Amino acid sequence: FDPAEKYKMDHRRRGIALIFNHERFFWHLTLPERRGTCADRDNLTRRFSDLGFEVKCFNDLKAEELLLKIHEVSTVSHADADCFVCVFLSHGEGNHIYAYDAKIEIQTLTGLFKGDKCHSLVGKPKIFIIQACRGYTLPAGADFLMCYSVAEGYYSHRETVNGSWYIQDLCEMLGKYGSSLEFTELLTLVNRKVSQRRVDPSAIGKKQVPCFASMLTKKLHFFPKSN
Amino acid sequence: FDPAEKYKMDHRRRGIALIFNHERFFWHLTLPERRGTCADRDNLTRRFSDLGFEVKCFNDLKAEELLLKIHEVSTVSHADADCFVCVFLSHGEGNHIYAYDAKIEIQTLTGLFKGDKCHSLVGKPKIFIIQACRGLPAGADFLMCYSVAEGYYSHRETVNGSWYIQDLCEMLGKYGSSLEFTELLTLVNRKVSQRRVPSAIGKKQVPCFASMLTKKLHFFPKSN
Repeated sequence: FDPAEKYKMDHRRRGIALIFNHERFFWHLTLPERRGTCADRDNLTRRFSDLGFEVKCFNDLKAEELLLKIHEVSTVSHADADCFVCVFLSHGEGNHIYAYDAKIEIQTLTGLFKGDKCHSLVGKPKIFIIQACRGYTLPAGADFLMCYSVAEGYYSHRETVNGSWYIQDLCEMLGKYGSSLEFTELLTLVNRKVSQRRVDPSAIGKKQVPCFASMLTKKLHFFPKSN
Repeated sequence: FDPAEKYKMDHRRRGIALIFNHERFFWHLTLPERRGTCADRDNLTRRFSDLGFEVKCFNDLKAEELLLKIHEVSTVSHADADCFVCVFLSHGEGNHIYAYDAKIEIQTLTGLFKGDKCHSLVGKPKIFIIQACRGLPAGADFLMCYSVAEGYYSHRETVNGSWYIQDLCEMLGKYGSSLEFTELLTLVNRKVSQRRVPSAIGKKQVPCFASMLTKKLHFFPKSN
């Protein structure tokens, strides 16, 4: 038995990074919100591409080719891939319908990738990064890693023109440390950075604390892919 | 900014490790269950004591003096301590009342140690290890470790204890004083999920931990 066992990350491809933007049922689209969202998406696209991932982005605005894209990752073979990432982006304060729709969408997404339904990821890291939204975040399975921008209590800073604290901080760590540090050590750095930030704003003293929940059974590294 | 930053674990004392046994409302104390429970309690007492902790055990059978012991950790100062550990032990299948009671108890225990209520643990690791039972919000520097998942599958108690507790304690004993604590928990995920039972029972158990820690955590031998 080996305390330093890590996932085999020597497949032909890194795998897919699905970036899912939750937009339907949102209509307060102020400019900070719209500009922050695309920034977060762009920032994540670059960081994950640089880690070898094949990035696919889509949103839920059109309720017909969403299922397409959905079904479409459902049936994709991951035989030749190291792992799978899914990022769920949403806007900070939403109405109850927008928030309730997120919960169903996350429950659906995670359900698709359970060992029970995706044999080609059995034994491989299934990583979900969830930007939670305020108006059922209980998902799992072996080798899942669930990252949350904020824990169930809590306070999250609003979107800005440059994106959200959690996404910016995550991407900063990915770019600087992604290809070298163990992934959960990296997410721990993200806990610290985010929770250290602060808001003329009108609620001070407040902190956003991110959380990650690991059912991983080995260490996880994203060393540069090939030799 | 330092990728290797770790919690300062150089206080006078390691801190308290509270071992809480959820017993009330359980029916059907079979011998496996009763012997498993004390084994898990003994196993954890030795492992935590060896890591410097001041171990306190109690249960909910009685305790009018439960609140005593409760209030009593509530008001203890942890100024001279590195951290705080609470382990919540329960029996593997229980009735709905027993299970519902475990939820309230866990909500209450965790509630007590929030930065909002325990100033002397602010910025220190607050670690809850929960053996979940069948019929989650914490705070900065909380680490919640779960014998199982959500609802799922968990192996029943044996004479020697539960798989999760045995495997935890084995890792603690061998690696507790050297490895980063979430690395150790990851090893526990593997060990438990690799075990196999038989009747209707062909699956796994997969444990989970959820971290709001902001730094690496080690339990190196405290230098006396």
